[PDB]
Order: sequence, then structure tokens, then C-alpha cells
Amino acid sequence: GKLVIWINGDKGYNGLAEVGKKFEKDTGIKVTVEHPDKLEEKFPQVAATGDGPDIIFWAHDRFGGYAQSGLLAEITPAAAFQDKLYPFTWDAVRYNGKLIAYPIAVEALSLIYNKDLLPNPPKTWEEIPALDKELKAKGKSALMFNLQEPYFTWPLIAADGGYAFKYAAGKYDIKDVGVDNAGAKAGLTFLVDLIKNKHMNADTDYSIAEHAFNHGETAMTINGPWAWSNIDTSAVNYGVTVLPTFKGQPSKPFVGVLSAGINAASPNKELAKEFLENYLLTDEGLEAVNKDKPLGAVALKSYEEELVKDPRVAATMENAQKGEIMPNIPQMSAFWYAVRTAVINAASGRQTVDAALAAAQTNAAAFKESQCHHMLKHLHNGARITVQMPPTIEGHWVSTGCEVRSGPEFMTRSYRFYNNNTFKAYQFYYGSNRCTNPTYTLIIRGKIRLRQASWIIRGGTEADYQLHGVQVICHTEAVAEQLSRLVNRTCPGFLAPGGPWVQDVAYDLWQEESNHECTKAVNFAMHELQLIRVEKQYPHHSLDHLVEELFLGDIHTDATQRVFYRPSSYQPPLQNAKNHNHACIACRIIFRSDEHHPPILPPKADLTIGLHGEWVSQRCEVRPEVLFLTRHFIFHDNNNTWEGHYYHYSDPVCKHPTFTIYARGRYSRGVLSSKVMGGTEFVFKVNHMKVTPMDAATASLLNVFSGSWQVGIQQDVTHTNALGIKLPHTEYEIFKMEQDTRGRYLLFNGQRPSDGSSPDRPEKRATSYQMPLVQCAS
Ligand SMILES: OC[C@H]1O[C@H](O[C@H]2[C@H](O)[C@@H](O)[C@H](O)O[C@@H]2CO)[C@H](O)[C@@H](O)[C@@H]1O
Ligand SMILES: CCCCCCCCCCCCCCCC(=O)O
Ligand SMILES: *[C@@H]1O[C@H](CO)[C@@H](O)[C@H](O)[C@H]1NC(C)=O
Ligand SMILES: *[C@@H]1O[C@H](CO)[C@@H](O)[C@H](O)[C@H]1NC(C)=O
Ligand SMILES: *[C@@H]1O[C@H](CO)[C@@H](O)[C@H](O)[C@H]1NC(C)=O
Ligand SMILES: [Cl-]
Repeated sequence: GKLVIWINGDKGYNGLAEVGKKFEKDTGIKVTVEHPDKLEEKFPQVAATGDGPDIIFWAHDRFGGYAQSGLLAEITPAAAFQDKLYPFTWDAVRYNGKLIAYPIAVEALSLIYNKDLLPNPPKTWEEIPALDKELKAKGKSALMFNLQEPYFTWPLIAADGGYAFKYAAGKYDIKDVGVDNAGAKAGLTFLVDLIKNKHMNADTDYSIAEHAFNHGETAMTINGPWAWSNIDTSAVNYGVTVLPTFKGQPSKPFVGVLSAGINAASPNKELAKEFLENYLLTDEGLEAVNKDKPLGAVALKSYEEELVKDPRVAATMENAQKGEIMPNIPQMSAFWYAVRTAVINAASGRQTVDAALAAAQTNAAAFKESQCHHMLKHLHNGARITVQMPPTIEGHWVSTGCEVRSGPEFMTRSYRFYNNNTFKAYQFYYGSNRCTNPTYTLIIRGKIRLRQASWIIRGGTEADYQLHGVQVICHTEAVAEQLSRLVNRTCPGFLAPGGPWVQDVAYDLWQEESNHECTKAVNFAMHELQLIRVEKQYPHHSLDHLVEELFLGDIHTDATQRVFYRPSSYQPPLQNAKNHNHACIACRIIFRSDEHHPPILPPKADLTIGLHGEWVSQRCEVRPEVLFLTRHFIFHDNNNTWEGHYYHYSDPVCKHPTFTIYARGRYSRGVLSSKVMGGTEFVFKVNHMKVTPMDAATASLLNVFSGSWQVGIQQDVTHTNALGIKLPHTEYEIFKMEQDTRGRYLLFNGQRPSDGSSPDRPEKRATSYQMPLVQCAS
């Protein structure tokens, strides 16, 4: 029942707050206006957890990334309202075909000069140096602007041909970057000259340059419309004009459109759209803000038709069309950080123009932290994870999505462990990989008592459990028929005569007070409860937003072996119903469900497999046979070749390496699976394999059971006439690709047979998957 707004402190917050009081007048809703430091990236963190302001104000360049992460709500404007604003302003706030924010103002930088000191402002950048020396004789300077933010330096960088990214037939091509172009080098090299010819100071930030121009110590500055207000109260005659040209071509400022976005987790979205559509985006509202600190050009054609008469706004628009309109694609944050570091370093002489800017082509589209090598060193997105020793399993634990057990068996879990040491577990089964159509549900009741740490599985806790009962409920009329029949064949006599099962009725499959049981029919076992591990992550170091993950024992890939299978690895984690990720919608749906009302998971569309690229593990993976490992895969779709790195460790946190395997080969794209809905079949050939021992124990064993092996030396295992390996080896694989909540792609490969054997025959292809790998940059 409130409205919180975040706006940068270089804009008119008090003006916006006054459009807010009129909201309080007509509707009685408080509007609170805050200008947090570095708000552009306070927003991604607080919003990801469900928190944050209701409305976020920023240029369009950063909103595409917010939307990709699911932080922005789609805005619902009437076509009548949409006509009020200019089409290009809407085009800037459009991501993936959806409108994601309300356009407010069009901003571009311009040349601001003191007419008293400089009645005729320079027309070219190259005449600035001589101009400097010979105002320098009067104890003044020619040009001073903020060199700490690349927004103020870009105009010069783009003049000769430096292009942030390439616009190709309606697309911005992140594979065509021009920060290391010859054109970019010229602009930065020129800037460096002035910084080295004592014409400009490397330290100069916004505050320093603003103080100088507004006190007449410099004759020129580069700034935006927001800056005009203070100069106006600086008793200094000043003019706004076109930016100096560089090497005959004009300075190209990056054009940004100030926009208001509605938090995807806002409880007051109708009020937010109400405040923006009918209070702010009005001739009265925009004026109230433009009086505080000028917005320059505006998106409302009504007000724009009037402001365009002010010559400052016209120069703003002249430079804007001389410039380029910022892309909203999510790679902008990495583009800005790379160009930022380039400028600060070359200005400081830390890196040669070419060298500093050379890195900008290696860091433009992706953060260094998104590269495969960093992700391997900092797992879980560099989260700290605290392991609960001894674990506490009390609470409600739910699945995070549509799990796949071997079979395939598409299912979700809902497990309640009580303080009396008793438990009620729901296993919901479905007919598809979307978990939208329940087939049958299992209700498992019994008792569980945690023991002590496992000496077999490092990081696991052993547990003892006892079943009291297993019941099954069929949710379709067909399932009741099929299962009753399957129960009949499997245990002839379990079903009394004329007892065809009916839907929505719980039937006993296992009672501890009887020797009559047919758990074999569904190949049921509950040995997952014998191995337990809890991992916590406290986001923002707070108990709230804490994510608790419960890891239970893994399921055998062969259903007939589950009764005897004695866990050595983990199932995918469950999350605590009270302490889960805000983006987990499945958690809540599963939490609010029961044996008679199964959880219906949100529909997501099957994605098409695009192996091209590099993929790495997200966590220290645990494979059957207590094997800790991470994986790095490189897929060449150009020649259908693949390389894989398997890094093995002895600890559940993957810090003590033991051995490393390198494999390379060829793969054949295959057919969509009919056995495993949502999966695509593949055949992989391993042609080459290299082994690197990483500890003395592995080197010793290799030397004993065998080119002598030593720690850290990679050795091919195929000589010309090791451990008995047989290369070439053929593998029949199953693959699926999905997208996580902030739009990163996940690659799932076939679960490795629980017995340790290989899928070396088509009938041995997996019907389940391993934990997903995430896409990374090289
Ligand atoms: O310098 C990189 C940043 O450029 C723009 O930030 C501008 C912004 O558009 C303007 O309203 C503000 O007041 O000035 C800053 C530059 O200091 C992008 O919008 C940012 O996302 C970039 O990081
Ligand atoms: C992924 C298909 C080929 C896998 C063969 C690579 C060399 C075999 C040694 C690694 C163990 C098998 C694990 C492969 C499964 C995977 O990690 O994707
Ligand atoms: C254990 O506690 C739960 C929660 O109060 C309750 O539903 C269940 O019946 C209890 N069982 C026993 C044996 O006390
Ligand atoms: C159970 O299976 C047996 C053998 O397949 C069959 O003869 C019998 O008819 C089945 N039960 C029913 C009631 O169909
Ligand atoms: C496949 O292509 C990659 C790069 O596209 C190259 O490095 C590799 O040598 C090629 N392999 C074969 C067998 O053509
Ligand atoms: Cl992709």
C-alpha cells in the first residue's frame, strides 16, 4: 500500500517527490523518493531476493539485463498512452518484444563553455591544446570533465570508428566489437596526449570538473542536462553547443533514455503504473522535475514540442543524433566495466592505450568472472556455503523443479520431518518432463534418526529410518487401471477379486503390520534417507534470504536395484519451504500441495540443443562411488568435435585435487528422444585421453600398474605398442538444455550408470541426467 522510488542523485529527486505529494493528495498513497549510492547495482541484488524499490529510475542501457534476470515487470500501457510518447523512446525500453519500463527523458552530453572566457568555443578537439596554453597564460584552463566514468570519454573514442557493438540487420552483434578498432585507439590516444601534455588531469572526476567550470577556472566542460541547473546558480554566462569534432568526424555521444521500471516483486504495480502514466508523464509532472534539475529532451511529445524551443535542448538533440542510442542488451554492464578500466588505466599510464584497450575486446561482452577458469575456481557463483554439521532435517523440504529419476520418472518431492523424529514424504509422479499432468502420488510415512558423519562419503551424515506405511493415490482414471493391473501381475493376490482401483483413493502398498506388500510393482525404496547433508547460503549475511538445501541419497539408475542400493552420492537438493530462493516458483506450488491436490508446475517450453561453446560445473559434483569432481566441456559445432576436462578431488568442496582426465573426440547430433521427453539423443566417440596425476598416491599407483608418471605431468594413455583402458570408446548420450532464472543456459548430460559401468550400447543410454553445467566464456 506504498510507493518507493529510486532515482539517481544527479537528477531532480525533490521534483519527483513533489509529483509524489500530488499522489498523496488525490489517492492518499505515500510516495517516498530515495537516491541511493550506486543504485544501478544495488537494484540487481535487493531485487533478486524479492526486495527493492517499487519503481527504479535509470537509463535504458541497464534495463535489458534487469529483465533477463527477471527483476522487471512488463509494463501495460494503453495504445492511447503509447501515442503520447515518441516511438524511439519505446524502442529503447523494449526487451524480448516486451515493454519493460516507462520512457521519461532523452539525454546526451554536450559541450558547455564560458562565453566570457571563450566567446567562440573550439570546433575541433585538435585545437584544444593550443587554446589551453594560451588561456593558461591568464591562469585558467580550456577543458575539464569527469575522466572516471567512461560515459564522458566515449564520445571521443567513437569518433574515428570505435564501435561498442555492431548493429547487423536488427541485431546488436556481440561478436563484432570495436573498442580495439583503429578508430577507438585514436580517441583514447588523443585523450592520453592531453593528460600527458599537462592539458588535463587524470584525477578529475565529476565533482572536480563541476567545481572548476562553475567557478570559472575552466572554460569548457562535457556534461548532460542535469548539470545545467547548478551552472545557472553559478553566476557564470555559459553556452551549450555541439561537441568538438575529432579528425574531421563529429564526437558521437552514447544516447540514453531515462526510464522508470516497475519491480517484478512489487506488491503495488497498479499504483506504480498509475503514478507514472497519469501523474509523472504529464506536462505538469515532467516540468516539476525539469525545474529541479533539467531533464533536457523528454519522451512526452507534448512537453518536448515546447522544450525543443530552448537552445540547450536542441544542442542536446543535435549531439544525440550525431551520436548513437545506447543498446539495452544485458552485456552493457560488462562493456562499461571494461571501457572504464581501460580509460582509468591508460590515463594513469597503467596500461598502454593498445594494451589497455586490447583487454576491452577480451572483456567487452563478458565479465572476467563469467569465464570458465574463474567459475571453476569459485563455484556456486562464488557463494559462501556453510555446511550444517551436525545436520538438522526438521522442517518442510520441497523440490525446485520437475526432477527426473531413472526410468524415466518425472517427479517432485515434498518431505516433512517432524520433531518427534517422524516423517511424511510426498513423491508426486507425472507423465511428462513439464510436471503438469500428475499420474500417481506416493505417501511415505515412518521414523528417522540422524547418526554421525560418514567415513565413506566425506561431508555426508549417516541416518537410520523405519517405514510405517506406503500408500499410492491415482489422479487419472487411466492410471488407476494401469497400476492396479501392474500390481496384479507383480503380486497376484495382493488385490482381492472385483477390486479394480479407482482414482483419488489411497491404497496401501506397504504396511508394517502385515507381510502383504507390493512395493516391487513400482520398484520403490526409501534408502535415500540414509545419507544426509545440509548446505546453507546466507545472502547479504542475513538469516532472512537464507537458502537452505537438503541433499539426500542418490537413486539407482536401474529401478530393479534400488531395494539393495545403498547411497554413495546425492539427489538434486531440496530447498526449505521456509528458506528458499525468491525465484523458486515451484517451491511454493509444491509447498501448498497434498496427496489429493498435486502440485502443477509452471509450463516452460522445451529448448532446442545448442552445444556450441564452453560449459563448466556449478558445484563440486558428487558421482556414485563417492567421486568428487568438476567438469569443463568445449563443443565445436563447426566440425562436431568435443573436448572434456574432468577434474577429480578428494573433498566435497573440490580443493584437494587427486587426478585430472582430458578427453577429445567427435559427436553426432541425433534425434529427439521418445523414451525421455525433453531429451535429445547423441553418440559420442572418445578418441584421445590424457591423464594428469595430481598427488603422489595417484602417480605411484599408475607407475605400479603400468613414460613414467609424475605429479603435474599430463600423459597420453595411448602409446605406440595404460591401466587397461580401451580407446576408441563409444558412448550413447542424452542431453537437454534449459534456462535458469537470470537467463543463463544449463547443459544436462546423461546420468552415469550407478554401478560405475559405461553407456557403451544404445540400450544403456541414460533415462536421467547429471547436475547441470552452466555456460561460460573463454
Ligand atoms: O559511464 C558508464 C555509464 O554510462 C551511463 O551512465 C550515465 C547515465 O546515463 C546518466 O544519467 C548519469 O547521470 O551519468 C552516467 C555517467 O556517469 C549508463 O547509463 C550507465 O549504466 C553506465 O554505467
Ligand atoms: C561425455 C561423453 C564422453 C565421455 C567420455 C570422456 C572420458 C571418460 C572419462 C570421464 C567419465 C565419463 C563421464 C562423462 C559424462 C560427463 O561428464 O558428461
Ligand atoms: C509428530 O508431530 C507431528 C506434528 O505435530 C504430528 O502431525 C504427528 O502426528 C506426530 N506423531 C507422533 C507419533 O507423535
Ligand atoms: C491378474 O493376472 C493374471 C495373470 O496374468 C490374470 O489371469 C488375471 O486375470 C489378472 N487379474 C485380473 C482381475 O485381471
Ligand atoms: C575443429 O574446429 C576447431 C575450431 O573450430 C579446431 O581447433 C579443431 O582443430 C578442428 N578439428 C578437426 C578435427 O577438424
Ligand atoms: Cl546457446
